[PDB]
Amino acid sequence: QPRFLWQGKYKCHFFNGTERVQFLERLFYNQEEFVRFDSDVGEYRAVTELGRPVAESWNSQKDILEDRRGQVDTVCRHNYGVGESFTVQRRVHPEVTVYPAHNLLVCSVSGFYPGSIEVRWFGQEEKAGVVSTGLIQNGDWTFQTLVMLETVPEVYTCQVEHPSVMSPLTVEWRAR
Amino acid sequence: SKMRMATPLLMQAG
Amino acid sequence: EEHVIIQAEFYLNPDQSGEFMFDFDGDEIFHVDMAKKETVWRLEEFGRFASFEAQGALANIAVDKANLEIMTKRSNYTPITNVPPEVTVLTNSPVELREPNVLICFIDKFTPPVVNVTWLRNGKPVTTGVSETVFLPREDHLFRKFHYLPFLPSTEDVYDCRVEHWGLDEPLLKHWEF
Repeated sequence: QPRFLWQGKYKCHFFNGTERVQFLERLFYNQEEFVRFDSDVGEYRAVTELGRPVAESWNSQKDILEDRRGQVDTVCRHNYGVGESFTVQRRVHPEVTVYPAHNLLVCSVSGFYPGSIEVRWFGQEEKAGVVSTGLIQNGDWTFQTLVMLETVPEVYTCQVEHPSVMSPLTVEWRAR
Repeated sequence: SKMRMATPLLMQAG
Repeated sequence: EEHVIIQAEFYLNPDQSGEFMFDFDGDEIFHVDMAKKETVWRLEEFGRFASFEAQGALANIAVDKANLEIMTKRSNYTPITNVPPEVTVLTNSPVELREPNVLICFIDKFTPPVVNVTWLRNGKPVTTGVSETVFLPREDHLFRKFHYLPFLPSTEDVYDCRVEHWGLDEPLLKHWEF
């Protein structure tokens, strides 16, 4: 059976809190973006042919433009204050463990928030040959990452720095 | 406390 | 770039299905259950610090339905080009024998936002303690979705996530073993 989809995306982009804020409205039909309101331009602009008379009608209305131009303050800046404490200011401790996976040493970092994290292998720290699976978003306000080490090979230590933990977390490893 | 939202615009007046 | 909040809403015909959610830096803050007229916080604690009137989201989706119906006419009833999902079965933490864990079925890069996801243990379907997210937004304007199965890892059990989509010629079944 035929399907028809509408998508509305109202994005509030914050650059250093509520100092620099942009509001971006993008409308989609069957996945294709046709029209958009960028606060930096202050008017609606067409993306495809369908959005041409759409942007034409809205831009010709002073009341529509003033409403869309004020979104940065009435919605964007207001919502930043409402959610600040439980989103921007959310801090959850990482859970660090070390295990081997041929030689390749793994440092498992789990359940942390926010995503910003420093993971270093150490006596002297090694910077070359420390492959990572990358930052993985679990979809539940936690992150997980695995930071490997192409070693041959001594005690190996994984050092983790995060905004939640005050002192750097460390986990040592030795084989038997 | 109250989360706000952007309202969609109507394309036509019916 | 410091923080991004996206209000993502959709309406789909002829299914007459709509969704409304808030996204903060790739994570869901809340969504509105259209059937229950209810604001559903991704973490329960969020509803203690903030509130959202679900009625506003339902009136937004009515406007989305009206605008979709106008846009469908203007395109001369042109339909969505279906994109099939790529699906992955994984755990949120390292798996330990007989240690409570959560299997996660990640259904990604698909459209329209309609799926039939089933969990099975040793073949038989399982609905015990299972949970799921709504249709979450992607930057390529396709959808992603998480399905969760709390489980006690064993060396004998076999798990599968079966996903049905219209872009798939055959229903996808991704296998998971300890």
